Amino acid sequence: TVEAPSVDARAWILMDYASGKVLAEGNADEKLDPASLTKIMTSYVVGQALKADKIKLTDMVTVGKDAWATGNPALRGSSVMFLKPGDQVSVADLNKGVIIQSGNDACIALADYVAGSQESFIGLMNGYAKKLGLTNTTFQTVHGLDAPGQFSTARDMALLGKALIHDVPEEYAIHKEKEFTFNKIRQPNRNRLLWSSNLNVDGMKTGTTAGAGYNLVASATQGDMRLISVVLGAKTDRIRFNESEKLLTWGFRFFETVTPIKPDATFVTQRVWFGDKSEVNLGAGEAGSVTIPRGQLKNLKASYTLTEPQLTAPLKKGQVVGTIDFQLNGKSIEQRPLIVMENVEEGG
Ligand SMILES: OC[C@H]1O[C@@](CO)(O[C@H]2O[C@H](CO)[C@@H](O)[C@H](O)[C@H]2O)[C@@H](O)[C@@H]1O
Ligand SMILES: OC[C@H]1O[C@@](CO)(O[C@H]2O[C@H](CO)[C@@H](O)[C@H](O)[C@H]2O)[C@@H](O)[C@@H]1O
Repeated sequence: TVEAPSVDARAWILMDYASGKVLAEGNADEKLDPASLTKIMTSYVVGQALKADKIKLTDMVTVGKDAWATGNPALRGSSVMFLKPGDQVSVADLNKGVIIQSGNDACIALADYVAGSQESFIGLMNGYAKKLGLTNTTFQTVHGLDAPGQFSTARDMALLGKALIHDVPEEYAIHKEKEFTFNKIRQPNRNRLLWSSNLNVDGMKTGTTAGAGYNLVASATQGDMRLISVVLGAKTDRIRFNESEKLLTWGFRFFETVTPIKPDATFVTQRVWFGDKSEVNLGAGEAGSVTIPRGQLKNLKASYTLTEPQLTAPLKKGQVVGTIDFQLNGKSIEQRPLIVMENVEEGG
């Protein structure tokens, strides 16, 4: 144990990026208004579109009556690039507008361009959400402005932040940009934690709900280590940031992340029956990292248990056949799926 900090907010969570270890949490599954943190998913989808080369940063997109702070009523009052219909804008510029400025018009223009329509784009957002295991998240807009059935949780936001960083790292990299210039005016990132001297913060997204208070998804690094924090429903902007700051600081100070089973490493080699190979490598795959109190590597010990006494073909790469137990001081602290590292087909 290490005593978890008190957190002056509605919900929060602190997650290690490599291990997935939840170091601290309160109300982490309470459904709440995500607001602009919705834009994290918006950007996830745009990032996937770019990575798949379905769109390019240099592409020019035409703005529709859609994306007009005016002839779209819901845009009024909201943060905005000030696009007008007929404008020709860079994907790159819109992408930065979503990310750095949280332009709600940028959101609409890009979604129309990626998916044809807002409804199709929202379909993509909720598609990934299910894929990623965001069991308590449903999106109802491209920008995160007020809608009836729209919620997330601190836990789902962290999982989503983790996927952004992992799956579309070129899209994540834009989130640390302190400003960008559009129409000759510089637009600042409203993530004040980017300016923190006591942390290396490089993301991610701020949000401010109807009544519930102030939100932040943040991620930071320190040596080999990366943490993600979510704070939902802080009462002030200031508390929003310092609670996030103090969670992150606590996690790095007192914990380390280590990787006793590297991806693509063999943990056990086991006999297989009735296959075109007599033996097969088993490992952890990507799941091979654990977050433990500092100083405790010395005392970390890994064990395996197979779920069947004897392994039979056919086997596929990624299949689970047992259990990695991670033990600490001879007490059991984590368990992970023991996976097949190579296909082996039934003999012939
Ligand atoms: O958004 C593209 C737009 O930004 C500028 C600077 O205003 O380019 C910056 O961002 C580019 C990536 O999108 C970088 O390639 C470039 O080095 C950087 O200056 C404009 O040049 C561009 O129109
Ligand atoms: O991390 C807080 C630490 O950094 C300083 C500047 O060195 O404040 C920066 O970060 C704050 C939020 O973390 C911002 O509110 C502030 O505007 C920014 O300069 C110090 O004030 C503080 O000790």
